[PDB]
Amino acid sequence: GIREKIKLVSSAGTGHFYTTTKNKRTKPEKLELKKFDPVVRQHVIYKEAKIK
Amino acid sequence: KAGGSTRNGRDSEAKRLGVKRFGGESVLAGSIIVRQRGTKFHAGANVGCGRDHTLFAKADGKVKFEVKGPKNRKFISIEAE
Amino acid sequence: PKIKTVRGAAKRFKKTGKGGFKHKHANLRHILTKKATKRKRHLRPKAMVSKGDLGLVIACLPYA
Amino acid sequence: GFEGGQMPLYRRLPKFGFTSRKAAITAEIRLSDLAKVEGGVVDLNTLKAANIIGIQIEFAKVILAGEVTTPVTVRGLRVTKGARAAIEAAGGKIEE
RNA sequence: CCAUAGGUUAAUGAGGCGAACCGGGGGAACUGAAACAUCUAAGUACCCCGAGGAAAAGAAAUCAACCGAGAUUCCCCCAG
RNA sequence: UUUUGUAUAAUGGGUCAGCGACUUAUAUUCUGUAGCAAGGUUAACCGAAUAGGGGAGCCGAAGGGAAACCGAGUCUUAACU
RNA sequence: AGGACCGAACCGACUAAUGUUGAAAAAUUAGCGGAUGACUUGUGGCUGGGGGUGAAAGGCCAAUCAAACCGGGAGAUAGCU
RNA sequence: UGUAACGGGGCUAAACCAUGCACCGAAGCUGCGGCAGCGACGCUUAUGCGUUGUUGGGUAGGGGAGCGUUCUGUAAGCCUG
RNA sequence: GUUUAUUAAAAACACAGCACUGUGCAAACACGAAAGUGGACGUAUACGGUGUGACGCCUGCCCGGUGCCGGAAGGUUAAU
RNA sequence: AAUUCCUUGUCGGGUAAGUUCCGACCUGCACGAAUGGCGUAAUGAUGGCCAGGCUGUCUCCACCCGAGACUCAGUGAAAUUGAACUCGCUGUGAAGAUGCAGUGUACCCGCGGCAAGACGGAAAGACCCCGUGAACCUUUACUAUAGCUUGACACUGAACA
RNA sequence: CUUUAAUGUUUGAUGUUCUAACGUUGACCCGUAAUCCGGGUUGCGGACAGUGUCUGGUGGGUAGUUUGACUGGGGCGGUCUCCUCCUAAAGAGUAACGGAGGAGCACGAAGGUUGGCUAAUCCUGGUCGGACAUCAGGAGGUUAGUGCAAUGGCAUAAGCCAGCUUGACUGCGAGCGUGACGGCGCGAGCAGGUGCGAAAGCAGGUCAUAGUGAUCCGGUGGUUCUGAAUGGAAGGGCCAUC
Ligand SMILES: [Mg+2]
Ligand SMILES: [Mg+2]
Ligand SMILES: [Mg+2]
Ligand SMILES: [Mg+2]
Ligand SMILES: [Mg+2]
Ligand SMILES: [Mg+2]
Ligand SMILES: [Mg+2]
Ligand SMILES: [Mg+2]
Ligand SMILES: [Mg+2]
Ligand SMILES: [Mg+2]
Ligand SMILES: [Mg+2]
Ligand SMILES: [Mg+2]
Ligand SMILES: [Mg+2]
Ligand SMILES: [Mg+2]
Ligand SMILES: [Mg+2]
Ligand SMILES: [Mg+2]
Ligand SMILES: [Mg+2]
Ligand SMILES: [Mg+2]
Ligand SMILES: [Mg+2]
Ligand SMILES: [Mg+2]
Ligand SMILES: [Mg+2]
Ligand SMILES: [Mg+2]
Ligand SMILES: [Mg+2]
Ligand SMILES: [Mg+2]
Ligand SMILES: [Mg+2]
Ligand SMILES: [Mg+2]
Ligand SMILES: [Mg+2]
Ligand SMILES: [Mg+2]
Ligand SMILES: [Mg+2]
Ligand SMILES: [Mg+2]
Ligand SMILES: [Mg+2]
Ligand SMILES: [Mg+2]
Ligand SMILES: [Mg+2]
Ligand SMILES: [Mg+2]
Ligand SMILES: [Mg+2]
Ligand SMILES: [Mg+2]
Ligand SMILES: [Mg+2]
Ligand SMILES: [Mg+2]
Ligand SMILES: [Mg+2]
Ligand SMILES: [Mg+2]
Ligand SMILES: [Mg+2]
Ligand SMILES: [Mg+2]
Ligand SMILES: [Mg+2]
Ligand SMILES: [Mg+2]
Ligand SMILES: [Mg+2]
Ligand SMILES: [Mg+2]
Ligand SMILES: [Mg+2]
Ligand SMILES: [Mg+2]
Ligand SMILES: [Mg+2]
Ligand SMILES: [Mg+2]
Ligand SMILES: [Mg+2]
Ligand SMILES: [Mg+2]
Ligand SMILES: [Mg+2]
Ligand SMILES: [Mg+2]
Ligand SMILES: [Mg+2]
Ligand SMILES: [Mg+2]
Ligand SMILES: [Mg+2]
Ligand SMILES: [Mg+2]
Ligand SMILES: [Mg+2]
Ligand SMILES: [Mg+2]
Ligand SMILES: [Mg+2]
Ligand SMILES: [Mg+2]
Ligand SMILES: [Mg+2]
Ligand SMILES: [Mg+2]
Ligand SMILES: [Mg+2]
Ligand SMILES: [Mg+2]
Ligand SMILES: [Mg+2]
Ligand SMILES: [Mg+2]
Ligand SMILES: [Mg+2]
Ligand SMILES: [Mg+2]
Ligand SMILES: [Mg+2]
Ligand SMILES: [Mg+2]
Ligand SMILES: [Mg+2]
Ligand SMILES: [Mg+2]
Ligand SMILES: [Mg+2]
Ligand SMILES: [Mg+2]
Repeated sequence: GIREKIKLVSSAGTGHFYTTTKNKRTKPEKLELKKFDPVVRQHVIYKEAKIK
Repeated sequence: KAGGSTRNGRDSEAKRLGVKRFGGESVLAGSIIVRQRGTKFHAGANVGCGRDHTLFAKADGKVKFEVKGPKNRKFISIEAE
Repeated sequence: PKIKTVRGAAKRFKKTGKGGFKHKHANLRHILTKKATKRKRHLRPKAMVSKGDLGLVIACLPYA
Repeated sequence: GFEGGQMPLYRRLPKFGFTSRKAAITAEIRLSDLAKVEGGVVDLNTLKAANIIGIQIEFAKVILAGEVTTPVTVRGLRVTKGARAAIEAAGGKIEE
């Protein structure tokens, strides 16, 4: 179970987040995806943050 | 003279596959017809194929089993009703 | 003496109009990143208590 | 709730919600209860004198249930839309 | 050394018993939890001290909610 | 009596007579029955008193929602075909 | 002189038989060990229950001991008969 | 342990095969009589009365209807030297 | 010599002796909420505990583990 | 070997013959030095073996003496017990029959004896399993704790360095 | 400001001595006719010791308890959840300490879409080069491949290359399947916003079926929903998540 879990924080200022996993050994670079934000009702770039 | 064992005790649960509605059997839209692993059957008219190759009715009507194609594959279609 | 209410079932169940009981679904408290959003979306709304387990609830909740 | 040693239903299932203290001091009023007061005015102290809502109650709504056949002044209470139409049709005067 | 401790006389009172109720000082475990240790049983049983015909408490550094109530004790609700 | 199953060589009883085991209290639900009926009913207590009074209250006639709140609708949702 | 020797009282209890609803809830008969010693016995006293005492067998503590007896919690609990 | 591998006697059919007509044989079926349950239908129900079918083994267990005992009212009544 | 009164008297216990170890006296230790008492009206040639068990010849190697004793430089570490 | 499984180890002695005994060997399953090693005079109601004497222990029992047993008179129990008009055999069958089936045998009732059966009597099997039973005991099981010990504060102060 | 001294107090640390607390199971006197005790003188010790509260360690010395089930008897051994095949008797389902195998993940591309492509093996020829690298042709026709076990599928490929991308979307969900239940599964379509494609269309993770853990308790972010006189707040609730 080396594939740790992270969260994809909205860059729209909202604290909305998707949660997911990654292999931080083989993918050291940060994950950035363009996902739907249901508060703003737009597709906004999300960035990787810690699952906390 | 005590001894032995059995490395072969396991089995899984029965998944209850098969054909839920047979031919000439009136169904509602969305009704599961067949649950199956592969495409042992194939989706014909007014019949959708699920994520797990489950055949469901997209409309209302009677189930029609039929063999089509050059490979003699078994298709399921919904007749109007 | 009075019957005493099972206070956990009083914190877990609510009586509806025709006498049925609503309850929260399970499986929506943790371990949530591996579950599909469809599953969670069908677990947020309250569900009715089934006919089989409705007797144990009424036995635990005598005062409605 | 004992199911054998199986985990019973009231512990398989999660707790939810909280209890509002304001709901214990709120009440709902039929339109049929409006005639049971005297003076043709409806307050909290009038309904409590008529033994309808109870003493500790501080808030009350009037709901379209039953029917009224007399003009009644409603004062200091919330009224639903259908009860507002039935009161104003029977001659009432909803105020604050 | 004074003094004090101590000694002796005299007067008054107490002591002991007793069914329950009462106030207080200590204070279990079996059991139940389908085990068990937190918990329960239960401040129960038991022991001890003291009192009265009853005792205890008692005249707000109390509640309430911006309206107000007006010592203590007891019963029915509130409310399982 | 217990048992898949006892003439069982499975249990119990020497016999007679007497005693000997699903109760009681309070809550709750259902059925029946009786009274009143969108209302029904009082407890404490008073009372010379199984009366009458007493309607503190309880249940019901409205629900939904975690809740505020809305109300024959309400919740979910930006909004529901 | 002797925790010396043989051997009665006295103390003990190795073997056999009897007896085993006994004469006796541990004894009798025939033999047996010690018998001036770490002996034995009388009277009175002290140690109290998770405690005593024990040349130590879990032995003894009123015919009861891997925790006495009596009363109480107590109608403990018993998914067992 | 005693014939002891037709149930026995016994059987050369009183065995076997085939066919046929008889008969015996159950608490089965039928007959006669009687009780009760549940349904029909009709009456004109007195809320049960004809006819009518059919049903009636039964543990655990569920439902329905009763007998008898002691005591209280009826009862300062009735029975009883 | 002792022992399972009531199925075991023995090779079991004890024993004289030996060794280790504690104890400086208000001794250690033990019984006691405590006061106190025993040890002991004794004082290291004494007392307690443990093991062995007359006498004769002897008692060899291992301190890694677990204990105990001694150390106090460093690390860690409580209430405060 | 109070220790040795293999083992009645092998050899020797003793005996007509010795899985025991004694003495050796050592291949010590799995002795061993104060939970002492090896010897050891004396002692032991101690364990094993051998011999002499002795004898009813036995070959193989016989007779006798007494106390019962047996009979009479008197008193007078007990355990046990569903009811009994309470046979054998073969079979059957909760799988080992007085009671069933088939068959055989048997006049009714005592007394003295024996003990093969009544799965005989006595004691709700002590063995075994089970119980979310109990008790006691153990320990580097868990959680506590007496006790011992450490330090802080208090009782607790004054000076000097 | 930097760097330390002076004087003094606020004061801690270790000694140094003292006496007045405290101790005395040292002597003497009195109560006293008394080896207790108390008082007094004196000597020694001396703020030590010793007690109380708090605290760390040790602590079977003592106490309360736990120490699983299946089991061709119990123990020992093995097993306990999930997936695949057979047993399983041509719908589903179906047991044994029956026969055989796997899982407790992976992937930010190994997902989506558009476009295109089609294997294994063998034969011949051919530099190093060899049974077997790469190259060309031919037979063959999926005997291959599928991230991993088995089964069922797969050419319209679900297999293999490249481009652009994030639908590995949020709210819902008619209707069915499956379970005693908790729960698990499939799902067209709707609203919003998005990607690829000219477009029709496809996309709510992967060819499917294993890759998992209830509740409680607690943590983090968001949200006035609540907020015990009132305004806030704490705390709670709801949503996401650990
Ligand atoms: Mg949550
Ligand atoms: Mg469990
Ligand atoms: Mg307890
Ligand atoms: Mg207990
Ligand atoms: Mg319990
Ligand atoms: Mg008074
Ligand atoms: Mg005022
Ligand atoms: Mg019986
Ligand atoms: Mg049986
Ligand atoms: Mg039965
Ligand atoms: Mg049986
Ligand atoms: Mg029979
Ligand atoms: Mg018999
Ligand atoms: Mg019998
Ligand atoms: Mg039995
Ligand atoms: Mg009997
Ligand atoms: Mg009787
Ligand atoms: Mg009732
Ligand atoms: Mg009624
Ligand atoms: Mg609606
Ligand atoms: Mg002598
Ligand atoms: Mg003698
Ligand atoms: Mg002698
Ligand atoms: Mg023993
Ligand atoms: Mg005794
Ligand atoms: Mg005791
Ligand atoms: Mg005990
Ligand atoms: Mg009790
Ligand atoms: Mg009892
Ligand atoms: Mg013929
Ligand atoms: Mg007949
Ligand atoms: Mg008949
Ligand atoms: Mg008839
Ligand atoms: Mg019949
Ligand atoms: Mg019947
Ligand atoms: Mg019955
Ligand atoms: Mg009468
Ligand atoms: Mg001796
Ligand atoms: Mg003796
Ligand atoms: Mg004895
Ligand atoms: Mg003896
Ligand atoms: Mg002393
Ligand atoms: Mg020894
Ligand atoms: Mg040594
Ligand atoms: Mg060491
Ligand atoms: Mg040390
Ligand atoms: Mg430290
Ligand atoms: Mg050995
Ligand atoms: Mg041997
Ligand atoms: Mg020999
Ligand atoms: Mg011999
Ligand atoms: Mg020898
Ligand atoms: Mg040894
Ligand atoms: Mg040694
Ligand atoms: Mg020795
Ligand atoms: Mg006689
Ligand atoms: Mg008798
Ligand atoms: Mg027989
Ligand atoms: Mg006879
Ligand atoms: Mg016999
Ligand atoms: Mg005899
Ligand atoms: Mg017997
Ligand atoms: Mg028994
Ligand atoms: Mg213990
Ligand atoms: Mg078991
Ligand atoms: Mg075994
Ligand atoms: Mg099948
Ligand atoms: Mg089938
Ligand atoms: Mg793929
Ligand atoms: Mg294509
Ligand atoms: Mg080549
Ligand atoms: Mg793919
Ligand atoms: Mg796959
Ligand atoms: Mg819990
Ligand atoms: Mg607010
Ligand atoms: Mg506030």
